[PDB]
Amino acid sequence: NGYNFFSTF
Amino acid sequence: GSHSMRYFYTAVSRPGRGEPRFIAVGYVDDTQFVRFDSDSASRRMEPRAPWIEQEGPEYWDRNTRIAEDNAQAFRVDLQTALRYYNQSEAGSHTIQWMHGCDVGPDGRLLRGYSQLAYDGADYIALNEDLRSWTAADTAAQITRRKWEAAGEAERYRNYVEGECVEWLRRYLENGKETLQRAETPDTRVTRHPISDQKVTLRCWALGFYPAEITLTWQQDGEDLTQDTELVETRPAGDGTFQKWAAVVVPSGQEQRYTCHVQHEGLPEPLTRSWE
Amino acid sequence: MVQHAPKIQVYSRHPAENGKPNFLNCYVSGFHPPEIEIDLLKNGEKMKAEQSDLSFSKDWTFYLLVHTEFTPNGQDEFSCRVKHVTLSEPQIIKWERDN
Repeated sequence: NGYNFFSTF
Repeated sequence: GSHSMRYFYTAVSRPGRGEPRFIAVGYVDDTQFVRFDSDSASRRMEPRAPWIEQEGPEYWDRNTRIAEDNAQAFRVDLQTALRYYNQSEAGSHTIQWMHGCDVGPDGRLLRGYSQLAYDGADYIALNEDLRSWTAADTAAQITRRKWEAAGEAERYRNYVEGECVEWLRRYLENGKETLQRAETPDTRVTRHPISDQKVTLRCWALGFYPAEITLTWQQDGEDLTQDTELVETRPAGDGTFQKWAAVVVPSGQEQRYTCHVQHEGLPEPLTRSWE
Repeated sequence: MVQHAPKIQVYSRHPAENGKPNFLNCYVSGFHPPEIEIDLLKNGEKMKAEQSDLSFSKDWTFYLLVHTEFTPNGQDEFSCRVKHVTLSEPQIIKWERDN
């Protein structure tokens, strides 16, 4: 399944 | 017989014209199994394969949440980039992200990847070691240092090594009905005379999986080094693919020309002539 | 500010037989930016077709497949109109059987 991406630019 | 799991994300800002649109698509090899779209009626993750709709309600709930959470991250990611590059708030802008994992012919993890792009241009990519990043410009380097402090590299590395690979084997096994068997191409050679002297021979390859194929023209059994008229491989629209290669030959001597097809579904390369 | 002109292919799922229900595909690839208008036209008329889910290739350029049911014949004129920022005018591409 999908991957959570918490950090941003 | 390498297999892959891939997720393609697209965030598009549209100033004045409402919220940024978010699209996510899931791929096992060349088969799309899952779909998210912000503009869609059902704001949830939707099945696209026969073997994926087997999964329970919580699966769809978590995967909706995952894409929905990613939607927020890229919303502010677009807002950050406008400031990095001193861009006007008026114009539309794009962020793309492709991540995933590959398993080897034995089953063991082969590769992991996570690449990003702003406005079509490379921005930041996880290195092949799954521990370091490569930034494209000075703004991406600011992003890099922030992600290294946040341990994002370590946090994705755990996913690819653990979850990603584990789910891939699962989908492959559940999907071996469609996924683990390559569809062998239907090949034919058609003849189209342009004038009394010369005639076009077209080599058709239809209804095949996976997408990868090589069509090679030969005269007298000798290969044609230079470019031949051909099209970029296109989907049939049912999971299978299509490609043709065409050569101009003098009328009457069509027997001297053979089409050489290379495909995974074929144990040995298939040779075709005008029937 | 990176712009790629679309690449169009208009074709059928199966070899076309006159009057025999088939699927008309318009395969638009290699374009950027992502927003694009793609219509399928029967005698210049807008057909209701389902667009596939947006994706891209390894050069970051997008691809879409717009497809619908159609009945292939010589009388009717089937095409795929595409609107894009890179395009000076909407370019319409005619469908041909012996593609």
